Amino acid sequence: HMTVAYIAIGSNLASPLEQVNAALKALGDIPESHILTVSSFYRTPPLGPQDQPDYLNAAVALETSLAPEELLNHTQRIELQQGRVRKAERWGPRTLDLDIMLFGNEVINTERLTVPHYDMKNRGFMLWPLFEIAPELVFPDGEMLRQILHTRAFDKLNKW
Ligand SMILES: Nc1ncnc2c1ncn2[C@@H]1O[C@H](COP(=O)(O)CP(=O)(O)OP(=O)(O)O)[C@@H](O)[C@H]1O
Ligand SMILES: Nc1[nH]c(=S)nc2[nH]cnc12
Ligand SMILES: [Mg+2]
Ligand SMILES: [Mg+2]
Repeated sequence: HMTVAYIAIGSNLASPLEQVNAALKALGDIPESHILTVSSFYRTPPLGPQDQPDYLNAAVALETSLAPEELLNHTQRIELQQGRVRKAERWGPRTLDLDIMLFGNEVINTERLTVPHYDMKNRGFMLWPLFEIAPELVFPDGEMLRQILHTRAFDKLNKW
């Protein structure tokens, strides 16, 4: 049973362009899974402490037959491969962040997983790249991505 998972990518440490390229190769190496498409690379000012570098943000469509937490096990390996240091606070810098934004049309609320990503509808740097690869996207609650964007004051992003 194949599902399309949409994954958000963020990086602002240790050459983000290399970090993201490495993440994309590794994402394709996930078993029972392959990349359908990927957005452009965007350069975004940090949401959080201002004394950190600008981010490279992107979105990826990953077709997969894995269970959601099985996929999470793989995306977390990828973060560690790129030296991600796990921390409690979540707005600081990192080599690589891989978040599952959407997993098919599923709503997931477990100890390890909240899908749709709890804050994605409030982050231009997640929505704009997603819109690039899925302009007709509809969230599980039925809102359209396009309507959200063109309705709220999301400044457009600059490319990397
Ligand atoms: N949709 C999702 N994708 C990835 N991880 C998720 C998730 N929902 C919950 N999590 C959980 O979030 C935990 C911490 O992940 P972190 O990457 O350190 C938070 P972050 O991405 O830096 O900030 P954010 O969640 O505000 O985007 C993971 O161990 C994972 O279990
Ligand atoms: N704090 C932040 N974390 C991640 S993963 N991506 C960002 N883009 C702009 N700010 C960001
Ligand atoms: Mg994140
Ligand atoms: Mg994360």
